[PDB]
Amino acid sequence: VYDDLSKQAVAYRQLSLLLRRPPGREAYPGDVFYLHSRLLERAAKLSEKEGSGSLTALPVIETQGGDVSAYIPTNVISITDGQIFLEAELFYKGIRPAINVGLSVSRVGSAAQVKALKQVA
Amino acid sequence: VYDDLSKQAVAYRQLSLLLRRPPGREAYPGDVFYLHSRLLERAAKLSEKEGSGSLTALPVIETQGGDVSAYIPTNVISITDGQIFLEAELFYKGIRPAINVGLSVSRVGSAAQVKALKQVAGSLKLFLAQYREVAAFAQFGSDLDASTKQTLVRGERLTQLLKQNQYSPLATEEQVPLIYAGVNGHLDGIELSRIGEFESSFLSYLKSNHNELLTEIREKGELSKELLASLKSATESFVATF
Amino acid sequence: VYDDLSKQAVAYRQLSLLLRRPPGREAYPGDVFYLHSRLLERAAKLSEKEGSGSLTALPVIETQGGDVSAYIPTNVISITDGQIFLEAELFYKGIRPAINVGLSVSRVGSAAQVKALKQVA
Amino acid sequence: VFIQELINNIAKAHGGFSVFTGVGERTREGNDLYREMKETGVINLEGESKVALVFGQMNEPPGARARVALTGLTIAEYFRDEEGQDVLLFIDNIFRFTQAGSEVSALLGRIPSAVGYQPTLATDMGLLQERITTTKKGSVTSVQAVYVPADDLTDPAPATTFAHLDATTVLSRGISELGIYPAVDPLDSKSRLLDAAVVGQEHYDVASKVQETLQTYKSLQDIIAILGMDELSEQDKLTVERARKIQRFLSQPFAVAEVFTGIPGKLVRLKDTVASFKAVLEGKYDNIPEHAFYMVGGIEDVVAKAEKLAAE
Amino acid sequence: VFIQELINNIAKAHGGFSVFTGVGERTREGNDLYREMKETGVINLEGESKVALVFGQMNEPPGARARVALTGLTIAEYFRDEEGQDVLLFIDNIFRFTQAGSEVSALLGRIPSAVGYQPTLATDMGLLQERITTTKKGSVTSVQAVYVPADDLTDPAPATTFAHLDATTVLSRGISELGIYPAVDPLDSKSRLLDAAVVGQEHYDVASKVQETLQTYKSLQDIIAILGMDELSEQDKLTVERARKIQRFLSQPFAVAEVFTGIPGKLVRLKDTVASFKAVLEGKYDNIPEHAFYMVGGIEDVVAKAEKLAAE
Amino acid sequence: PITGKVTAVIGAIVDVHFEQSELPAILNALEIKTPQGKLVLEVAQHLGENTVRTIAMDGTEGLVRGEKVLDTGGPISVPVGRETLGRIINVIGEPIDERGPIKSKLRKPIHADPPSFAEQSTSAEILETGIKVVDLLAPYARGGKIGLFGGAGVGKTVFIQELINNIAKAHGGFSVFTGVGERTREGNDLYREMKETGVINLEGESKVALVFGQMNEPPGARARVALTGLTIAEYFRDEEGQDVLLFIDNIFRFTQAGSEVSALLGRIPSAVGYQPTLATDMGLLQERITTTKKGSVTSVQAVYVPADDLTDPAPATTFAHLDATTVLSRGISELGIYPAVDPLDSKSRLLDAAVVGQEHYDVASKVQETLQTYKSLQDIIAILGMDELSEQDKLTVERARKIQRFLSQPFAVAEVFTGIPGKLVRLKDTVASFKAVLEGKYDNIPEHAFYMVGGIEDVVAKAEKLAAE
Amino acid sequence: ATLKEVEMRLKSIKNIEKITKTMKIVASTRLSKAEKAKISAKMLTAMAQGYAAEISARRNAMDNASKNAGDMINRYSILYNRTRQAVITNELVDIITGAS
Ligand SMILES: CCC[C@H](O)[C@@H](C)C(=O)NC/C=C\C[C@@H](C)[C@@H](O)[C@H](C)[C@@H]1C/C=C\C[C@H](C)[C@H](O)Cc2cc(OC)cc(O)c2C(=O)O1
Ligand SMILES: Nc1ncnc2c1ncn2[C@@H]1O[C@H](COP(=O)(O)OP(=O)(O)OP(=O)(O)O)[C@@H](O)[C@H]1O
Ligand SMILES: Nc1ncnc2c1ncn2[C@@H]1O[C@H](COP(=O)(O)OP(=O)(O)OP(=O)(O)O)[C@@H](O)[C@H]1O
Repeated sequence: VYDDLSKQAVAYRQLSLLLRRPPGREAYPGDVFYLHSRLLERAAKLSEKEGSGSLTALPVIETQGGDVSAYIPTNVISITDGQIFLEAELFYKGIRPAINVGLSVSRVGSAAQVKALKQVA
Repeated sequence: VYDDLSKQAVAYRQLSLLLRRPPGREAYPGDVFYLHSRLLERAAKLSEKEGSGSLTALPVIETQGGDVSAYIPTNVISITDGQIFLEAELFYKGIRPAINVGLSVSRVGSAAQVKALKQVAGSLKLFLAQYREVAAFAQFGSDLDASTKQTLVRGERLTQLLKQNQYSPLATEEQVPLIYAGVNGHLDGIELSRIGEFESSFLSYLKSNHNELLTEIREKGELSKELLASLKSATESFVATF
Repeated sequence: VYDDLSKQAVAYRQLSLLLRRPPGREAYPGDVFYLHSRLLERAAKLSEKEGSGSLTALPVIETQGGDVSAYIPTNVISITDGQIFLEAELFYKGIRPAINVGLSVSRVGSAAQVKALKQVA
Repeated sequence: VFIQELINNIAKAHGGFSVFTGVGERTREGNDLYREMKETGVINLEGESKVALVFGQMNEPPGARARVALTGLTIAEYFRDEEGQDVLLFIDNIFRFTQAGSEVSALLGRIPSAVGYQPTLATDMGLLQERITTTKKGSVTSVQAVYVPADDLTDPAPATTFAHLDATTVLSRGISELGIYPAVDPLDSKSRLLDAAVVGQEHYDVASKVQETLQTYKSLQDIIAILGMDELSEQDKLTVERARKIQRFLSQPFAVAEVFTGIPGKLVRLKDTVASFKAVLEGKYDNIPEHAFYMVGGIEDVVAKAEKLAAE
Repeated sequence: VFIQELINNIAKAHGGFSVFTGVGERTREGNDLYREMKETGVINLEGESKVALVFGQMNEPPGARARVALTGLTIAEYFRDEEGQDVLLFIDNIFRFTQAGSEVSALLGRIPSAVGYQPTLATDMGLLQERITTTKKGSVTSVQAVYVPADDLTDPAPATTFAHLDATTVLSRGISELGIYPAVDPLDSKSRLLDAAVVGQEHYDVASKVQETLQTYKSLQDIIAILGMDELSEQDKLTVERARKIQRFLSQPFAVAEVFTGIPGKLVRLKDTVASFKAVLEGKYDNIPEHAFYMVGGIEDVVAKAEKLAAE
Repeated sequence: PITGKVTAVIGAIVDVHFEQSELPAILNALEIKTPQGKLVLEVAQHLGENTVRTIAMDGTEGLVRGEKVLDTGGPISVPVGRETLGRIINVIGEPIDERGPIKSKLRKPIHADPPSFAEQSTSAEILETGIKVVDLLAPYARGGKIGLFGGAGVGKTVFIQELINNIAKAHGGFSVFTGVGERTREGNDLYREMKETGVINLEGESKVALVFGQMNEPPGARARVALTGLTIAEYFRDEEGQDVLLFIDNIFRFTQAGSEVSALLGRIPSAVGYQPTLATDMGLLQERITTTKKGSVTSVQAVYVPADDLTDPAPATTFAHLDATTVLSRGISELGIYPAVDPLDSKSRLLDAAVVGQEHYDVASKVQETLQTYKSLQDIIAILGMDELSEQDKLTVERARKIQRFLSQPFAVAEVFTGIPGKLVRLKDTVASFKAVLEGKYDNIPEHAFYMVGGIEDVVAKAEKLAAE
Repeated sequence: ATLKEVEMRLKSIKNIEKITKTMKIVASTRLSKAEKAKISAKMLTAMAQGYAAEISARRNAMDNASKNAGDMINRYSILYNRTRQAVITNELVDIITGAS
């Protein structure tokens, strides 16, 4: 679990400015994508020849005002095989964990769902 | 025709940044206005002393997101003598070639307009301006006043007349009879879907039956009062048949 | 009376940008607040040990479109001890001197009002 | 998903060699594509294969992502020129070629342009993108996914890429959030081939009337929001209803979408599409509910689904 | 004015010491605070004093306005760790520390972040703001005012500060222009402690129903602006009338600001507040005019004022 | 002489090295003899190592390093006095009308200090324009700056030509017109119009001198053409003792050219791209336009507003200088009221009883109230119909339409195509005429007796002739 | 707000203001018809008065709505100008800081 990748991106923006590298979009450095992508591509399921091991990643992103269109949110959405989207309206209406069932989707975990739970759901 | 001055400005920005010249408002150099004004001021009409030749320019600009206030659009709008604005909203409402007549304006060419066409278009521009003001009544066309109803009828028929198929330009002898019929109101009784079929049918009627009329319009370039009477009679006869 | 501190701020922006100082908000330099506050802090009422003297200041500001939320207005509002706001709508309605009674306030001068005026107002 | 549907529909029927280039897509999407292509017989390890795969995914340094597209092009160009074939070239996230150029640009020492992109963006892209053309030696059909970095089509990479393409299929987030899949925006997706000389007058007229209907419904959105549909005229009420039918009818289940939609995927022929939308424009089905049009494979499916809801 | 009301209500009720740091605010405000501290008796020049004062006001150079917060914090940390006391640390305008960091950074010649702020803005704030924590040795409460330039809450310094705070109170110019003092935005202000396990279920319920009512009113306010309240449903008309009463009732006369309001100051107990707002949510007082709710110290005062208005 | 080699050439920016170690001062003019004509450089910076940086008044294509430059020993200096009248001059003071040399006795440097504070006139004064709607409702400030607003087709050029004519007739002072970044088409059309109107007369006496800088000129030229025109007007003020007019065909183009020059120099841009010197550049142009002991220069300036955003820094900086504003607008011309001045949106700082006097201020205030009340009712009186109003309000509407027609005037420059003889109406006659109309003394005369007429005596004569008709 | 958001919002409010002014005019024509019916009927007299009253109330409400929309269009025009200026200057500051 990375409880904020956005705070890493802020720290890397600072470090890039101290290295006197020019900022790009939203003043983040241009390779702020490459920073997260080469991180998250390390989460994988290996083949039996590679010993069947696995690493699962749960990156966390802070949206501003729920704006999933912002640069860092959409960058990470373009890497993460899906998202769980947690909605302030549901949360403050007391529906917790407040998972928005429309905007949350798992692109690959439906193959890995428990069969009994798929059958009943 | 400079079929995109925005891509020239982008190429000159590439040059300037790689030559490490200081960037400006959108990293374009400070003299990108000087670039386009130096290009465009070469279009001119010469005097008889200079052989009376002319060069006409049509620059093209791609406004990103319709932003006419971007830097290069602002510069070329300020350098040019007039603007033809095309809109995707109009294009998808089927108004093609999609010219926004409200924004499009020609500072100088109104003096150059063909006199026969100017005689009819003077009414057309007013009827269109009224239609654009009254158009919001079209959503609620019950219990209209007769004046707004008639404004919607003319405005719709004129708008449906101004659309035109790609690669099918019309001679002025073919344009003035159609706009005359539209502005005078001979199309007010015709179903709006038919108006397009009216165009090809009425031209065909004029070309075969009244070729001397179209010839005189073309050769003189102006509609005499005799020619306006003749065109009225021919238009009323066609509509009576149509 | 500083009959336009906005024009002093504009002159300081010119001087700072010709010095290649980094532009900040509205391209004003970051220390434009320090420019006005070190000025307006010099207006003071001294104690009787210091001879009781005083300097009163009236800075003046132009708000484009009446925007009191602009950068230089909010800076000087944050330095001064109140404001007199003159409303263009009132001035053109012929209400002159056009003091807007809601948006103007004296944050310290209420103790200095003439007591007879305090009584009758 | 749209590219994988196009691969399923075309790349097995194409009858000529193909190249797929992943440029900064996921390594997982490449492994899934390779499994699919290996099981659908497009790749036969003990036989003949019809597709070549080139990958430079988002784990790779920017120097690699800036050059893998040229490798894919070079293989496709060898098939076009040397074999003389008709070749089908897929590129996933060609935007990643442009972005990697920006990532190196500042280290090369270039002054960044409008929003930090390299100055050479338009000419680097034009040098890449002009090799993909069809020639007298042979044809290349090319399908390219273009990422849009904040859903803004005015970003210099999308905006420049639009100038290079014969057909543009703008997908939009809003339409996908309405659950309309494949989420193609019926307006601002466009093609050079939509000519009555090419599609025929009947197709051109149906597509035109569809786009006028959808633009009308898009215009009425303000008064439907503030004043409600009760303010509309009867002709506007009819147009809004028919536009909402057409808008759902453009939705379609794909086979890969069967995992996400639960509905078996369907292919709709072009003639069947034109006939179906013509009949809907004729008002032939103004009595059928809008949901009978959602996720169906043509107007026969609309009628069958309407019968199913009526039986329910 | 809010900080001075908090100082009056809390600071002499608090059992331990206090520290006040003025960073880049008016030297007048510091002299008035020092006089008010002597008059109230939190400072005795011939006796024991409960508060230490540290000042580096807006007349000071940027280096001093940058470092003075660290002096105040070092004194607070000494009381927390060495004395073991519970401290409350006030910092009037911590934004002036951040802005001073930008000013020196501009002279240092670093490449700026965002709207010209220094790089290290985030780590600068972290190094200051992490020292303020409570520890096992002693508690440190702190109340920090944060100026917001041009009222832009998106400004990097506010947005950086929001990450560090357990409770945030947002004061809105629009609310203050309505004459609703203390100008707190009821929806943007939030707290970690608004948890039914902490406040109790009754308080959490009342707060949630107030927030939902005000959010509904905010959602209506542009329809109401165009069409007036008559276009609303009866449920909406009731919800908006009660939302107006509620937001008007969140106003309160502060004792330090009676010079500006004429009404003497009120303290309202927490229990009395929760009972008052629950009784308002029950509709029990829907017959009372909105003016009776404005600028009063709880529901018994609302009833007294309503009686005075009805007699008048 | 002081002479130096070219050492760098980067667009419009040229660096020159003066190995004589006597560098030209900033703003000095240097000249290069190109194969055609000459190229003038204005010095902008001293770089060190005997090297100056300069901005080019003409295209730099064909320059070589080691090209030879002469220091002319001062700023750009332009011919002045009578010889300028009726002639077209470029930024560097060459004739571009092809009528040969200007052969004036004097040249004056285009960079000069404003009059000192002791030199300033201590009180405001009205320049009577001879135009009723201006002289009543937005009086022009003698020695002041006046902004001119509106689109195309509103009649700006005929209004400007009538201002030139009226000030030449009533005050004897000449005019200068400077076109800054103008369209060369529109400059040609202006020169032709001015010859047809006869304010330029190639065989006779000309009333206006013309200065032009073209969009195709480099930004340094477009930036300096305003100073050339100002320097000619200043010479007529300082040494003929005249009350001069100076027309600036767009002051926004001057701002924009200064912004381009600043960007090419490599200065950091400011509020929204404009040069950081925007305010001091404008102040250095504008506050040379003033009254002195010898005379005045009054300036009429055409204020383009970049996006109709009156809050844009170039408008906001210009507006600080304007003493009056005249709005020409399409609607007033659609009623057929020429000169199409908007009588309510036009305003003057000098319309105050101390400057004008109480009688003028009262008449103008009553006119403004009458027109504003008529415009406020004009929608509801159309909704209810003209009878659906108080007889007092209906009477004020009769006055308002009669006054609104009375604000039309026949211009003598118009006479060449309108045919009706033009008339110049004095300020006192205008005030008296509108007072008498506001007193109701002519409530019986029909409103069309007030259209296109030169005062109330002419209103009476027109009513008598039209009644005899 | 981003410049396109405030531009789209402003365009929508201008559209609504035209719509409500036209609904005002249509209500005035319906009010002339209702006045004719009201006088001719002077239960039928009840509906003729109630109809004339409803049409007059709709005309008044649409006048108020158009005036409110006009004021909101003024406010959004000012916010649009300020957002345009802020965007231009912030992007140019970002370009300059990238060039440094
Ligand atoms: C340029 C920046 C502007 C900036 O946005 C503004 C905040 C600023 O900078 N300075 C103004 C600060 C304080 C002045 C107030 C004390 C007070 O003088 C005025 C009149 C306010 C005006 C507000 C509403 C009127 C309404 C009838 C109210 O209800 C009146 C009212 C009644 C009341 O009952 C005792 C108590 C009150 O405080 C108020 C009230 O707030 O009115
Ligand atoms: N045609 C479709 N039918 C059903 N669901 C779809 C369809 N297209 C997309 N989706 C949904 O959208 C999700 C994302 O699809 P996809 O991976 O094709 O997106 P993308 O544009 O390539 O995204 P990225 O930028 O992350 O690569 C899919 O997992 C599925 O949930
Ligand atoms: N609760 C309140 N009751 C009455 N008046 C108040 C209240 N809060 C603020 N005001 C009034 O609003 C203004 C508040 O000034 P104050 O010094 O508290 O503001 P601030 O946010 O600290 O400003 P600055 O940025 O200048 O430091 C004064 O006019 C005060 O009269």
